[PDB]
Amino acid sequence: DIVMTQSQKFMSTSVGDRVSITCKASQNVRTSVAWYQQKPGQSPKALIYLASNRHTGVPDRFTGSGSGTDFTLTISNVQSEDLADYFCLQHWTYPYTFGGGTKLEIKRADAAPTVSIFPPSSEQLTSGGASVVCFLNNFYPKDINVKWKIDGSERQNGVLNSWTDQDSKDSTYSMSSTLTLTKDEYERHNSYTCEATHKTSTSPIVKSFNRN
Amino acid sequence: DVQLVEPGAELVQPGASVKMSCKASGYTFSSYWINWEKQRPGKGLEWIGNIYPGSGTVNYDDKFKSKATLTIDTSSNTAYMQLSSLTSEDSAVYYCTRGGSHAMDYWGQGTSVTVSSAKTTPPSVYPLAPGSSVTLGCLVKGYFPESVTVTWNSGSLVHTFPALLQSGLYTMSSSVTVPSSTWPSQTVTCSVAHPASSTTVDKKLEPR
Amino acid sequence: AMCLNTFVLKKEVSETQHGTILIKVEYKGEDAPCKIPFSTRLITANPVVTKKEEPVNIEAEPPFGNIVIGIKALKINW
Repeated sequence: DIVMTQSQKFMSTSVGDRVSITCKASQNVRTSVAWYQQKPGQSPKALIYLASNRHTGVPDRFTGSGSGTDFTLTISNVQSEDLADYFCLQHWTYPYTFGGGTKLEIKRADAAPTVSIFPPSSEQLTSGGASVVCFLNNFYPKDINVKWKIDGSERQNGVLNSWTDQDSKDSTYSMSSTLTLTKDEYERHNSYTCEATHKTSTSPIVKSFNRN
Repeated sequence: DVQLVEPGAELVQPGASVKMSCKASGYTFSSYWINWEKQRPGKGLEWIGNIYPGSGTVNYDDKFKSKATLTIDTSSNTAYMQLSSLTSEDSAVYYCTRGGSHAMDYWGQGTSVTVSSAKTTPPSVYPLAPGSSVTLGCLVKGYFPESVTVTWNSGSLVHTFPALLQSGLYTMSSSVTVPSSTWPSQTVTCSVAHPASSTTVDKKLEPR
Repeated sequence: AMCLNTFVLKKEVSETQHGTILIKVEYKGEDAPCKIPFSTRLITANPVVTKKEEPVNIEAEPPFGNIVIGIKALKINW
């Protein structure tokens, strides 16, 4: 089978800049290469057909180039709406094969996270469970570290982290961290702390509550 | 307008089989090819095969010959894909698309197939209230299958956190940020709907 | 070296989505791995028989308005 290689899993671009996404075929596919755009929760949208032809309705900011084995999708004047996964597809011979895709990240000014901690609710505690929730909202760049502490001692057991996709509206990232314990273990401790380490601050951003 | 209509979701048990439809409208069904694709989260798209309704031609990617069965019904302008001997590896979004010399042009919305022995379960909804803007939330825990919607103040008022498995059941959260002048002075409620379990739960956020 | 034995059509030749013709053959010889003899344009880069049991797909671009596979050699009209 033909292997379509998209070496860049992620590409970061400032608003207004040009970005070139590469697609390398393992053998000569002539011009039988299509490019698709896929935003989260959406089906792929056809951008380019036969390596260089723009589909009707596709903005002129999107350009396809190449033949043989080296293909490129170029996006000029990158906008917040271009935040998506871009992938190539060879249709020279069966089986048709897709590149692994390239996620386009929009670059912007730094944004410090808004950190919020929440104790378990009375309703959850009535069922013998206890989840402590920490939101780290609207930050940029994407790299962040979350650390939990119980009565000053670091806790790693029972922490589950969920990351959102980059926000098309403001180009930021958000994350939720949940520390799940039994009602029993939760009630044997007093202070619960969520700490965020991000580019924006030397010292971690600390949010805590005391059961008492 | 070219349209390929696919059902939104299918929940099936391991070892079972699933059959999904791809209903074509806005063009002559017998004049174009239909392609079938598999997409697993954070994974490379795969081409399962194609079908030509005008001739009955079927081509399979050899990797899916032991998994997929492609059929057609020209009378109803519908293409079908059956996946059999289902395992968790078959949990994915399956797309149909119209094809031809320019490859995939129009794609269907995709059918999200979940392969699991987990039981349909309604979520437990927990308020997240602090112990100038104020951030509030709701924790939506222990439901199955995906998905849920969390609506703040009948949609007047947000971050939706992607669900995680904990364990054979999903857990998600939603946050909302409001000016400290609107809450607690005015009511802030999260409305959580889980269509699969026929449930709708409202939780009013209370201070303390 | 080139395949020296017989090829059989495993499926009737059909037109593909990308306008080529798809030819599925099964090899009967002892000399596999071997290179498939092909004469009429060949689209498949290196048409080769890997195993006797395994059928192989060959793609070709037919000219407007006869195909020979092997050397009792398999004959195909389009």
